[PDB]
Amino acid sequence: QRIRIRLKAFDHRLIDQATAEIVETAKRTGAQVRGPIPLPTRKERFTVLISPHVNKDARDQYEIRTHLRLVDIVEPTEKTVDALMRLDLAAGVDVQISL
Amino acid sequence: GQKVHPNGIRLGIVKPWNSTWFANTKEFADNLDSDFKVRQYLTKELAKASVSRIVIERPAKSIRVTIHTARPGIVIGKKGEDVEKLRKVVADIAGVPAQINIAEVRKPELDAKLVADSITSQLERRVMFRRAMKRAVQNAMRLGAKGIKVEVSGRLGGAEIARTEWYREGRVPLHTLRADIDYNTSEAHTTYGVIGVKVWIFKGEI
Amino acid sequence: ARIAGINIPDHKHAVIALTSIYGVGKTRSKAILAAAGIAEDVKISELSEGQIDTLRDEVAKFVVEGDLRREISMSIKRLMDLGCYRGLRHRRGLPVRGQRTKTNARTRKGPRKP
Amino acid sequence: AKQSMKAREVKRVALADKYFAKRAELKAIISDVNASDEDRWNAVLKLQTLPRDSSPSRQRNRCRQTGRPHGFLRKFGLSRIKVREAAMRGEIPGLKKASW
Amino acid sequence: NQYYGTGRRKSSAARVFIKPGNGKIVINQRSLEQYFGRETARMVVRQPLELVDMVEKLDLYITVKGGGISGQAGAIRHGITRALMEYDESLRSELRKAGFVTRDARQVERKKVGLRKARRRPQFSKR
Amino acid sequence: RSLKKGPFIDLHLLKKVEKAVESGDKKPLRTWSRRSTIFPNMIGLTIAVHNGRQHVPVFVTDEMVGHKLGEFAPTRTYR
Amino acid sequence: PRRRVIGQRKILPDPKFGSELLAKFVNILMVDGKKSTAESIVYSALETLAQRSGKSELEAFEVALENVRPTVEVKSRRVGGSTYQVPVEVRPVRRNALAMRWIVEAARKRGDKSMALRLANELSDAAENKGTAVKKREDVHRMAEANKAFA
RNA sequence: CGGUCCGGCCGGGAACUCAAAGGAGACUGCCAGUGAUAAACUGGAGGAAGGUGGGGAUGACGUCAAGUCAUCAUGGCCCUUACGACCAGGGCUACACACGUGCUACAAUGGCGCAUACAAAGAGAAGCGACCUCGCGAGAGCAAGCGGACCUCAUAAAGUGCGUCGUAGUCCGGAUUGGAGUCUGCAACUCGACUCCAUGAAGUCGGAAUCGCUAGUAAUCGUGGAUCAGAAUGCCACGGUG
Ligand SMILES: [Mg+2]
Ligand SMILES: [Mg+2]
Ligand SMILES: [Mg+2]
Ligand SMILES: [Mg+2]
Ligand SMILES: [Mg+2]
Ligand SMILES: [Mg+2]
Ligand SMILES: [Mg+2]
Repeated sequence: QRIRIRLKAFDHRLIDQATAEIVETAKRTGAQVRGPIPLPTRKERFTVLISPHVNKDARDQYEIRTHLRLVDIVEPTEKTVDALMRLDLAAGVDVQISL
Repeated sequence: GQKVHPNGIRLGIVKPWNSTWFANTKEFADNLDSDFKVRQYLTKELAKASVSRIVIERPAKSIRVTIHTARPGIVIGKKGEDVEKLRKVVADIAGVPAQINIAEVRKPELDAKLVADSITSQLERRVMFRRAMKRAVQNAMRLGAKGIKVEVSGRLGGAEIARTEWYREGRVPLHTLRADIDYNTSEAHTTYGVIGVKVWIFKGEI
Repeated sequence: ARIAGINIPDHKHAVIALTSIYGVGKTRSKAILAAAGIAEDVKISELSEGQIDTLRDEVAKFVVEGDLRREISMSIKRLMDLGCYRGLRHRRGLPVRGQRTKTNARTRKGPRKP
Repeated sequence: AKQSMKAREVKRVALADKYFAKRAELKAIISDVNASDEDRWNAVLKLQTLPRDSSPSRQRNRCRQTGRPHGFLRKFGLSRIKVREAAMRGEIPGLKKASW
Repeated sequence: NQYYGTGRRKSSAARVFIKPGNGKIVINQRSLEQYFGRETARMVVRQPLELVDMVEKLDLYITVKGGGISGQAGAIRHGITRALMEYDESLRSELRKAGFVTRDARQVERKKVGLRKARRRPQFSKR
Repeated sequence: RSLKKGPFIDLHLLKKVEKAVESGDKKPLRTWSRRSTIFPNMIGLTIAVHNGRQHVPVFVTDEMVGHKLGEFAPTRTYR
Repeated sequence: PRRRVIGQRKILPDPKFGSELLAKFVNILMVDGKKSTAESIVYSALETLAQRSGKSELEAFEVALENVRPTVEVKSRRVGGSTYQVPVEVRPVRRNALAMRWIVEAARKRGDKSMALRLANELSDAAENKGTAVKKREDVHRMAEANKAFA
């Protein structure tokens, strides 16, 4: 049918570099490759008080950017499935396989 | 006034994270406490083993601890004698299986955490604070540091009125995000209280 | 015009004229005109004696004016003789519903004196 | 926080998964079924006999290192001070100072 | 082929398509009058069709998402002008003078910590 | 105030009310249960309701039914 | 305004008659950033004013504005502990802005049924120079001619 | 473009809106005036943007023995069958007052009823919870989808159209209290939030004095979040008109 890969990572120059590996490995071993589709980034913001006691206006503002990548591989060739399965990707990148 | 953490402000610019793993809101809290609990064990155990930095990444359902050390021989031991006993209890603390990597710290006099811990261990031996600071500055500058700053706060030499004293040599541009500023802390637990050591090492721009 | 509790409703619209009775607000006034088959946007002019008595019979169903006044007063006095927290507060002229007394309690307390 | 206050929380977690996770939930859903038993249940009475600390609502979220009951953040399991300390050392992944 | 021009103001985004003949205006499958209940918002979209003449000369199929009344009306005004330069390019001089080519970069300022709003500071007390 | 699905009463106090009916009226019933709803099977009894320091004895009347036991035991001293 | 020497923001003309002066007037009346309801009050007042004064909607505004427009005003200045009122000639731009501001403020202080009625009857009072707004130009005049020595 | 249940809904199209990675662009660079031919300023051209274009982060040496031993850590001191520890009930919510910060008002630039156009940014499995059904309602029962540009919270409100009230302590304003309930939670008396019915305080624009804000700002109008079983007029954040 189709193999849907959803990639999540906190670093952008790590998600599209690990995505580049999946897209190149699949198009080389002969498979129809849709994407890399850049889905919206989920920005979780956090505001904390900077002082141990009192001083309400003094604060620290942080965010965690959750980058989203969608790689759709149309042709599930045995030469492509086995090549993608035995691929060494960045430890900080989460991969979701959707059948 | 109050200064921004030199390491914190440079994260993503020129400085890397000490925790590179990904987790959802679900296990993020549990992973962060496990990270603290593994760092706590190793810092206590390898205290004399000159540990400068600990990097924790989580590949799937595993833990990959990278111990940056100026003394890898004492960390590794007799043909992996000490690495095996550490990995065995890191796997117990984390729950998931453990893998320990050992990164060598070449010039430790250029590592902020190792300079800070050196000044701290010296203050506890009853060494003169000015001598400990001057030696830290001199050693870093002769080994190629573009600049260095060393601060010592609280009851210096056992004095009743606490003082904040600092030595600076070279260039220390704290406002340049492009600037490679390695910053770290250490606390000297003396017979007359706690002495805080803050070290800044400028290594060049980009 | 004269409905139930002696009061003389003005020559204003039907829904607001009926609110003049103690015991009939916006909801009761709307329900009274719907059950009697009278429009809400019609004045007291044209509303003949045949339309007034049918509203009087409709409003007679719920406790209004003096009959309601003594009913509310009896429930306040019941709490008071009971010796409960609620009754001790109606007796001390302070907020019953739990509101703060450190500041702002001027409706129940009355105007301040030095 | 105090060692005893930290200990009080461990007891509140241990009792929460023992009862109000597999037993007290069964008698609370039972005290809600309109179709069965409208007067003779005793489930509201037998919920009282169970330990007080067994209720999950009785548990307080505290800083996992210091024990601080205030300024807690569920995302990190820490208080604002210990969140900042770990954040500045790069110990919180993907977290940095934000501007927009 | 359709003459296209993108237009935006605030959080609004408008797409403008130009085809000659008639004086028709269709916004999100609705009429110009049906979409905007204000005549001031109706006149700003008529503005690019004043300096550059049109009574029944060219039709416009327009679609706008985001923002509000003046945001959407302001976005279309910028789009028509960009679709008008797509058709001629010699119309730039007349469009600059009126100030329709310029994208209004004025966005709502962020709420700041310790402040009631973006700039509104909480009331000061000396004692 | 509460959901009509069963009024609340403590089991330890409920058993004390049952023991006082069959064995006959005794001295004030020492109870800390201020949260319990007054039932008709309490009318006539003397329930010593805590206020934080002392046990205030309250003679239960027909009108007290439905109300809480802590309504008849003032917690704060104001003079 | 200590070092920085700024100009003035050029506002878009009136959507009805293309007047920049009326656009200043609608904005002066405008409250809570409600322009839609602000021009609705100005146009309804102009529609009831021109009809009840013999057409010329722009000219009927100008007749009422010519009477409220001040020539001279006092400027508060503290030289040697004492506060002296120095009479200064007002510029043509501010001459109109003060005239419009006093019309809106005097109509707001009226007791009529609506703001459109309050504004129309204030513009009618100003055209014949017998209202609260013309008295504000009168009080400003008596203040200037008094301190004429410190000019 | 082909097909219509007239819904991008389905083949499709990669144009456009948008999403997010990389890149270009603005430097007083050009022209003119002022200015010691300098720095610079002012005006103009081109340009989406013009003189640090807008906003943020970034806070030097130091000052106040300024704040925090109750986040944590720690020298010294003090308690150690008690200053430790467990439990139930109470208190932190008291109320002659005074001050500081806020919310809601005193109304027709407004109240109410019906109809109706246009956002942005967030949150979510011990969770967000549709549709359907029951209740005036808060809610309840039943039960899809969704770890989410897909599903859900969630109808944006100001505004606009029509009708009504007609300067009245009022169809303004909602305090206070009475009666009945809903939900969360072992448990809502002290001391929860919300609903229904009834009640309808003060207040008709605030003395002396005083505060914020220079532009998408003020003013006003809604929206979301953290904490959180439940408990926002506070705080943090978001766009609309302006
Ligand atoms: Mg009434
Ligand atoms: Mg401790
Ligand atoms: Mg709690
Ligand atoms: Mg870019
Ligand atoms: Mg700078
Ligand atoms: Mg009302
Ligand atoms: Mg300024």
